[PDB]
Amino acid sequence: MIQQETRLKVADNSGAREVLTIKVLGGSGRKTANIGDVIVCTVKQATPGGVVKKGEVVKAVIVRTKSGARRSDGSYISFDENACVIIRDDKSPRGTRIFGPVARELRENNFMKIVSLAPEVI
Amino acid sequence: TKGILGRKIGMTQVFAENGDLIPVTVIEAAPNVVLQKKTAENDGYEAIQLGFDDKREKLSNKPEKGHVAKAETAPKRFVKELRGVEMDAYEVGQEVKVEIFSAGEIVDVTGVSKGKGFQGAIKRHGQSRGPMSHGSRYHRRPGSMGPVDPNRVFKGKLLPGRMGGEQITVQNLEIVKVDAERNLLLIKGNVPGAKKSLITVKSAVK
Amino acid sequence: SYRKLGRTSAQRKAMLRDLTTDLIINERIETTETRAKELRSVVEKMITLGKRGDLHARRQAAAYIRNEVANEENNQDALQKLFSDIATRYEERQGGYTRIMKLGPRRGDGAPMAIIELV
Amino acid sequence: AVPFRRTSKMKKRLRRTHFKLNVPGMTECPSCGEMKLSHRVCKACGSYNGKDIN
Amino acid sequence: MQKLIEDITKEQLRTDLPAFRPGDTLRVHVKVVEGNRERIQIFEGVVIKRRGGGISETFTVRKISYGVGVERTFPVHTPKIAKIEVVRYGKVRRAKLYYLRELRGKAARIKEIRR
RNA sequence: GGCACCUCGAUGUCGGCUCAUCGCAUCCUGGGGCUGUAGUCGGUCCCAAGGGUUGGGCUGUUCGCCCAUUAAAGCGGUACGCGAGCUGGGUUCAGAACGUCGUGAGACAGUUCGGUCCCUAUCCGUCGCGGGCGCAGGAAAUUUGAGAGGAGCUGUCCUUAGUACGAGAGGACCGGGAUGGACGCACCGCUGGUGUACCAGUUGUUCUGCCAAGGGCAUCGCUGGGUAGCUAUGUGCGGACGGGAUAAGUGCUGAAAGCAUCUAAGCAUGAAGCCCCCCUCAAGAUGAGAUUUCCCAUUCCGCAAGGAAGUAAGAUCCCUGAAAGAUGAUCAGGUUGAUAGGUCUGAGGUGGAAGUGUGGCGACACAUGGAGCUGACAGAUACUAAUCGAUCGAGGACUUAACC
Repeated sequence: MIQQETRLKVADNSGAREVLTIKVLGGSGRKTANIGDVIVCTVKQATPGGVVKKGEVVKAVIVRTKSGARRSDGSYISFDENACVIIRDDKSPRGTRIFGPVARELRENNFMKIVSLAPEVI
Repeated sequence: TKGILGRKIGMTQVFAENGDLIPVTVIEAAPNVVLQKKTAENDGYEAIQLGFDDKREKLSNKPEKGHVAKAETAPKRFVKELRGVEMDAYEVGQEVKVEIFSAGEIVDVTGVSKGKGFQGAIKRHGQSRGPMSHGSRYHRRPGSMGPVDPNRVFKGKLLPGRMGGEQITVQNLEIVKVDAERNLLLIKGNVPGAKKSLITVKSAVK
Repeated sequence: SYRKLGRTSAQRKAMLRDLTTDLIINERIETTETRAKELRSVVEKMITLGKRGDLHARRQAAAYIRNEVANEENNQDALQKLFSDIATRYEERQGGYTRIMKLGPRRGDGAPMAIIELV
Repeated sequence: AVPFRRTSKMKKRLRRTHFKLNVPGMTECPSCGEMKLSHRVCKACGSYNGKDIN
Repeated sequence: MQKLIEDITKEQLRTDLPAFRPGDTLRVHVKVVEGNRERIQIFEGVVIKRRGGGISETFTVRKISYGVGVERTFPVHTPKIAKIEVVRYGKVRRAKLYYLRELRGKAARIKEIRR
């Protein structure tokens, strides 16, 4: 459960390091975000050389959280931290290379592009 | 329509030949017996009232014993009735067992709820409570009564009271497996009521 | 569940330990009803423990019951008196070593007394 | 938090109509002679269920 | 109740499982289907928990992946865990080994008991 | 704003929190008319109050402005709703200061820092829960439903179909399908949380004569877990299909008034709107309903008006309890019995007990041995307690039909 205002770690080469969820999208008032959904956010700290600077509102999807994610078989997927990747509105990531393991939920949410550039999918 | 009455023994999960995991509700139902066939021309409507499980002769009294002696069975502890059934389908004194249901059928379920007792408004109706700090002496109080001009509080301002014990119906449940050998039922989902209690199961009106 | 006896866990545990030691001391207790009801089960698991009667059993029962004098001329402490005499007496009855006799309540507060004896 | 009017006599009695306390339940003792509660040992004869208790 | 539960779930609980303690390390095969293309993703890791009973028995397993530790959970008796085998026998003390999430990198040693 | 009509032997004044409720002059969702409405979008107007109508930054602020979402971020009334419910930031005390005014004490709908918010609920009213009585005998169950409540909200994607329309751009109506947001209901198998008589490690001190092994206290001494029960952030489901009568609207036929004309006579269609369909309560519904089953119409007195005194069916007192519980109540039980506690077997949890022996100077590690322990959990077991008792509780008026 990623929540409004939660600070997130970034896992791509877009140059953002810490981002800040503006709030989540979907319904009018969505109190929660689990794995897979786009969240609009601002970037709190960033690399010097990067496509995104410090402090602009961007759109992103969380790709791994520490709270569990439930699959229909009975398994759960969970991690040690929270991470997201910046997506421009073409529904494909802004960075060209991402890091670390990524969940399978971004398959059935139509995200083959970031799924392919993922270094590893569990 | 069709339906049976049973006793809720428990609930667990069962795999269904595909990899997904399916929590299930376990209900044992000894074969019920129709005791009376309520008909329209005297009762004002048609129904069948049926009994579920037995009693000892100590707890059996003479009036209900005479009532049961028409169908010539053991005395029945648990008796309920259903409406909308096929009138000529059931002869009085016949059984209903568990096999009239088949796996995959949508099902209306109805049972008494778990009793909880005198709980406050916070538990009872789930409206939020006041601040826990910044000087608040309004920790868990049930909200203002109402306006001033009507000079009284309206009916139905929702106040602390007893919970539970009031029968509730869950709609469109799906029976995943029936075990006629042990007289067991196994419905996906979660079924209301405490353990070893009443539970009645109906074919869904939807 | 199990009763609270109007006190928290420390002096509650001390209370039950003290009463069961008293039970083994004089085989007959006068006390109130609810103390008797929660007394029965615990003294009878110590009775099962003494029936077991091995060294692990000795140390386990030592960890709960306390050391009073029970037969002073033989200097018999409560542990050894239990573990020798009462286990040998009641080894055969596989449960139910306790009886409750209810009485009229006290003058002071109307608290319902009960008679506890080991039999 | 104050009584706005005095409570009249019939109101007072009408409230107190339930504050009467019930009789206990007596039963004739196993040992002869006297009255005893149910499920209590005998105060006078000192007996219960026919058995004697000191 | 638990009698009737285990008789109703005996036919579904699995049997081919080597008995394992929750301080050991395993590899588990899952038969995940992606695009109707059935394939096996192996998962190497260390048990962190073993909880439940009957077929409510479940266990879970940790792995460090690309500098990120991952939890993987399963019910014990799913049909779609294809193959499981022990690679190495661990020596621990706790029943539930929860602190491994904090302990990251080498200092998560699991000793080989060789038993 | 004007007037001063109740209140100065006190009617607490802004805003916020908790809680709603009503109106419609409708913000969205529903149905339509006109369009300077091609289509995607709109503008206005009409019918429509069923439901919904977001989180932040700033200021005490309502109000505003801004950021980001949403279908939409409605307007108002209820002592500018709601202080014997809460808040005290500001105004509205006593201290102190600044600017200004005054010779001065002092003053400013000028500012700034600080500044005691009492009440054990009597009666209505509200939410639950009991006792009595009534329902022309006395009981155990099952019901009918007058009549009350609640839910009654919506998006996105796929297809129809890049199809109608459009030089083009762009892009449908209607109809199917999948999935979600928010609410509500229910419930612990799963994810977890709690879990203070469960288990394990551990410091200080003290105690059990000493070692070992334990006890007490130190927030449950601390720390890691954890059964039942309760629980959400966890799981399952709902708001579907329909019917009837309609609103705005669209009509068919047709005169008054040879035509015309949805109109007066007739016949239709037509909404998230009304009544049902869904869920719950419900015969105190004094109009006290209905069904089935059992008990029978005894003993006395004034003989009779009618009483009293034992009873039947069936209950109660009392006792063991919980799935119920503030107590009442409900439900499971009370010796032909599994109700509760033991005992035994388990699940599950903690996890390698003591005591031995080995290795080691040693702290320690090994085998004995998934050992030892186990609150609520589930099966058996008459071991202990539900014993002897007692109390209450029927005997039934006029007429029409009908037959002893």
